[PDB]
Amino acid sequence: DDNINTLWTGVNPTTANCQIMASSESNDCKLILTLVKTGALVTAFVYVIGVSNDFNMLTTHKNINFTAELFFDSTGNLLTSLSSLKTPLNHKSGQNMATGALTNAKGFMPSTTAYPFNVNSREKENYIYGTCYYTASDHTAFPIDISVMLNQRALNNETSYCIRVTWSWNTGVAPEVQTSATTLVTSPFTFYYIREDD
Amino acid sequence: DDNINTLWTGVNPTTANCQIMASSESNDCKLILTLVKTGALVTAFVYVIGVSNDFNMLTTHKNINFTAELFFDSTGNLLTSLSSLKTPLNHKSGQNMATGALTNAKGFMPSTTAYPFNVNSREKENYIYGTCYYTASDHTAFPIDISVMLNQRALNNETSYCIRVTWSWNTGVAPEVQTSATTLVTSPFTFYYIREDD
Amino acid sequence: DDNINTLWTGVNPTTANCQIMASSESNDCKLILTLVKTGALVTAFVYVIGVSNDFNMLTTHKNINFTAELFFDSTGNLLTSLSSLKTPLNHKSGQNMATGALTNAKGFMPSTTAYPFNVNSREKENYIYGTCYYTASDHTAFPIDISVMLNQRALNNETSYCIRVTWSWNTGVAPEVQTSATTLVTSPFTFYYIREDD
Amino acid sequence: VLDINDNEPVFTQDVFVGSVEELSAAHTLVMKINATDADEPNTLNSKISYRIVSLEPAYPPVFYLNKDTGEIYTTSVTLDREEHSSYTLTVEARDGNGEVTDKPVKQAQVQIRILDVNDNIPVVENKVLEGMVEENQVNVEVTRIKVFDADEIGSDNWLANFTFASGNEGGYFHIETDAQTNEGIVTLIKEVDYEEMKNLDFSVIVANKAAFHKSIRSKYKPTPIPIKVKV
Amino acid sequence: VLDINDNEPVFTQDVFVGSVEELSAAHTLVMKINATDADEPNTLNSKISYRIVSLEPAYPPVFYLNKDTGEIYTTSVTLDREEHSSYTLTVEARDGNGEVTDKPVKQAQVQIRILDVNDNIPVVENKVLEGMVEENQVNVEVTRIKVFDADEIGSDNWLANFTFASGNEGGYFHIETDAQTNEGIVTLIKEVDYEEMKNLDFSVIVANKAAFHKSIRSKYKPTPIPIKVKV
Repeated sequence: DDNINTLWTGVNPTTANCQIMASSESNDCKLILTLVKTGALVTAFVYVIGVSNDFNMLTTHKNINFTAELFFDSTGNLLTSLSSLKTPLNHKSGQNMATGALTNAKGFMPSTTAYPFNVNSREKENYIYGTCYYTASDHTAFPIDISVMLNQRALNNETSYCIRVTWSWNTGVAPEVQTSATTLVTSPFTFYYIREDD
Repeated sequence: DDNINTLWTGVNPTTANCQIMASSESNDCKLILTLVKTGALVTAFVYVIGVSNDFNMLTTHKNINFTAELFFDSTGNLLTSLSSLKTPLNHKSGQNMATGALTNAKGFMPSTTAYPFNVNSREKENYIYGTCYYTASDHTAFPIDISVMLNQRALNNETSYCIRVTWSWNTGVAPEVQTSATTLVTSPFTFYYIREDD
Repeated sequence: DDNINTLWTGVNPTTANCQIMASSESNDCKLILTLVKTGALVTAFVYVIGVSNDFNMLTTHKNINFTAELFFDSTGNLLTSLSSLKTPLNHKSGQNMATGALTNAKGFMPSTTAYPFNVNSREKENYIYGTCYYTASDHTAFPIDISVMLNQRALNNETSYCIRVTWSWNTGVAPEVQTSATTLVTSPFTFYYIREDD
Repeated sequence: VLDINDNEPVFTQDVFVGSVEELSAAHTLVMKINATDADEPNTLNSKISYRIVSLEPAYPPVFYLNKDTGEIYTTSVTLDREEHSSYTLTVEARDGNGEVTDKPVKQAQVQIRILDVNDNIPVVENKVLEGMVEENQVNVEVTRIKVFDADEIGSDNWLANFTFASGNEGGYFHIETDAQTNEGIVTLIKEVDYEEMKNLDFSVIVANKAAFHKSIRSKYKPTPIPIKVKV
Repeated sequence: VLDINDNEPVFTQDVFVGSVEELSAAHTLVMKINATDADEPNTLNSKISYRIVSLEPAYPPVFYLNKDTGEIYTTSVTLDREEHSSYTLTVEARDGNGEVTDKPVKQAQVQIRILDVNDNIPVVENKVLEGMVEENQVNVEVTRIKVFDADEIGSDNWLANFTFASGNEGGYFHIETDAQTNEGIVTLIKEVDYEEMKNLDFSVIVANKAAFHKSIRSKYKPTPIPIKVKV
């Protein structure tokens, strides 16, 4: 089965499943994530879609920095109370999340051998960088710097794997104005990491 | 079979299979495209090879903008009369296109749920950006901006999926001169999208 | 088996397996490489970890240019005496290299049809470019330009496939000073190529 | 009366005018060259084979004429208005089935103006800038910023919109832009005692009055211009 | 006669000269240091253990000497000619099986010049530029553009090639380049009535006479220099 090789948020969820900003009292954006087992790597495919007006208002400022925390247990299941994404990942059922349990969720995780916790001599291996874009309302692409950070922190003894994705820009002008700000949609971003054993 | 996971133009076709420029009366370049089903994503792998002298003459100018249209029917088969690529895609048979029909060609398409047609509130999700390069005759890499555009247009009721790839540069000097212009070969470009169901 | 789809150096080898600089009398760095068969492509995943003090001293200069040569025989097995990496690749066994022989190693190679040897009319197809980063000791990312070069040279009649990866930067300041230089770790880099038949 | 090559394809008008915009993509329609047949339709004389004779700025093969319909397009060579503001295209439509001989046939004239887009960032020419104020000074235009935009002098792609990056918190100054020269005329609205021996240091961000285009937005990184005003 | 350590490895010549090019990749051959044995070959004295003693510009470990063959290479630390134009390498080849004692052995001298490549873009030093013309004025050199390239003064990587971005459509001016100072000497070929009160505004793109290198081509974005000539 090629459905169990993918762990992902759904395609266009009917409601917002992520709470990026702590100022938001509920979920304020749609987070689209996709993890695909590529041999010994994971092809990780992530972008966000803004939902709440405060979240979509971000395009009107010039210095934006928002991050998504994904904390995972010892089995690979998402810790929803601590993570930015408040809806657990699942396998592939068409364009939708599956409904059952997770079959070898631990294989999707960033490996601790490649990415250790709290090893200062091996600090630099946990960092992944890249760039996505934001298409403006006049079809202008604004590059957004992405920093991906693997297995840095355990907030408790429960957290075993950590993925931090941080979008940020420092542009010259704001991408939009208050009247033209419609939705914050980032272009998709793809990165890889060495995955943990099954 | 791992051959049916790939939909692609052949490797180095014996003749030009694409007509990028409308000024050309026949096919003027070789278009190399490869679509690989990666779980719920498609790893799309595209670049062009110039054939005609007018097409290869493009490297001598500073403001170049050429695009490839790929229109696909409801089943995923290429509409050759409307598309830039005039030879339909097929599965993998060594370094060559297969000869039979297409087995689940619809699974390779950019999904309409992720990429809808004519939804202005969801306009920004159809855009994918990136960069390829052109190695000059003195082994200088000139970055070429690529914009990929998914499911924008149906030229008739027949077209169900659309992929537009646009290469463009605005450099300071031309990459070549008239004597040194040999061939327009772009470095390969890889992008992903959420694929349509089978 | 999904283990045989990956050809790779191990994760964090216990000793240095690569001799990048010719001035080094022994292996001076850890080279991490991963080749994954992605349909008709290979997802190639490479970065280096500095080991020797002379190698880690490179971060204190502003103009750095080091390269890794990978030469492969007619069957795909690494020629260790000629290559930078002195330990042959193998399949996946957890976080470690496998111990047996290689099952269809030739399928991982850069294809000669797409990437020919000594064809001047088709010179530009052998070049692949990109960018990785070096996280500084103060968590500053310094972009490193990468040039990947496929099937250029046969040093003898034995070499059938060649992969050259070259890291290089020309920064304004050195990333580190002599006291702050700890380890040269590059961020991972991912590129694709059309693979040779099995 | 047969459809022999006995007459000419009658044009609509001799000096055609049309327009297309700077930095347009390939295969963008510029005009449809209107012409008619003085013989019967659906004949060889109805086959009006339009034919470009001379680009007068001939060097780049920018425009493409569709010989079947007369539609004029733009090729993959992208227009840059700041090197060729206008194109003259001596076209010459020919009847018959395409016989290219020295039988003289009607020549039209096609004049194409290219419409400028704001694909250039204004640049501050001077690098040291300084002003002087005394007691009870108001409505003083002490310094003018010289900017240089390349987008069609007189247009909103060319006028400079100035804004204060920092330093004008009390509302001391207010910048007006001259349109005859595109100058950075500052003014003075608040009076400062020169015996206070203070400073009125500030900086300006310069941009065009119209918004920038596709390719230079997201690359526009404005560095402030440190104008120093000694008191 | 045995192969005891009784003599010295005879060199070819004392002050060696060679050359290597700027921005070369790692492990590029610079020379092969020629030396011979005064004892029998295939012995311990035939083991000519070449040994660098002193880089005189010692700070970057740029060159690598192969102690078996005497071949001198370039390390992963890339040469930049504009900070060290030449290197002096006091080498000292030693016979025997590598015994490093205070027995004095022959010292050679290796002088290495680095060959400049055009890895620097010329920059226009002045920022406001202006010229003046009157009636019947021709062959006037009214303004000179000061440029500044860093690539080996006197070379074609350093001379400036000027070209007109815009404004010189009638063929008014023609720029010649001085080689003694690398100046932008313009000239005047067309006569303009000053009582016409017109303008001769134009702009210049500056570049080196030789083509740019690998790393600064595709990053060379020339902004025109708005030279204003009042009539």
